[PDB]
Amino acid sequence: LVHGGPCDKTSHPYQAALYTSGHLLCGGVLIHPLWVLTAAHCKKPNLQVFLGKHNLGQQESSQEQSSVVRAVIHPDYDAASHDQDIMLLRLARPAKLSELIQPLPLERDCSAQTTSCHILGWGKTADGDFPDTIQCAYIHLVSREECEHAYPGQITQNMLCAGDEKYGKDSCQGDSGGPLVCGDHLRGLVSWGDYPCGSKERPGVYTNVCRYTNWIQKTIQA
Ligand SMILES: N=C(N)c1ccc(NCc2ncc(-c3ccccc3)[nH]2)cc1OCc1cccnc1
Repeated sequence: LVHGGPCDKTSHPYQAALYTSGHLLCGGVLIHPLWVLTAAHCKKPNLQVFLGKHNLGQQESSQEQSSVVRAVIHPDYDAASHDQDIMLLRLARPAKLSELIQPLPLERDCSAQTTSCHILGWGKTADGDFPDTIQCAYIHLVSREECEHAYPGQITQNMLCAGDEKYGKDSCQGDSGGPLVCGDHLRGLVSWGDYPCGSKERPGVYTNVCRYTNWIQKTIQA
């Protein structure tokens, strides 16, 4: 996450850190004590989910760890175009909820109003390093027509765009699968965007969570 700052340690209880090979790979969102929602491009072997993390460089009293039982990628995910970039992870152990570990409710309304949003993650910052402390930024939803011109032929109905025209606040590598929060609801998941990270010119592209209500329900009930 570029051009942001450290989060208030009590503001992100839904945030998950996804590790493979001992390093941070992706973010994720706790949506149910047994499930974390992330991007399908985060599928890697032996994912380890960390809940209640703020600083990755220190052992915290709030942190919980879980292996993944199964990873459920959306049947229509297209890695070439990033279309339907969503995956459900079933936790081996139900998340022990606290004031620092809580699920985030999903936005089910695709017409939903709220344009003022926020992003968070442990992805690459402006200096190019991977921060130990989670980063936050307030960003705004970018209209469908405007995102379509930034990335011609690349934006589907399963994607939402968001960014910051003023300073370029944007998600980055490592933020993938993290949340786009609008009106205290999960509106999107970090999917892709511009290279290098920064949304001054072209906005960040997010998986449109409202489109997956049925599939998320059906997966959780399976
Ligand atoms: N600028 C952004 N808002 C942004 C946010 C997240 C990501 N995630 C990386 C990522 N998305 C999709 C894939 C992927 C999919 C299929 C197969 C292999 C890989 N990888 C990338 C972003 O911008 C591009 C970018 C690329 C590399 C380094 N920095 C930024």
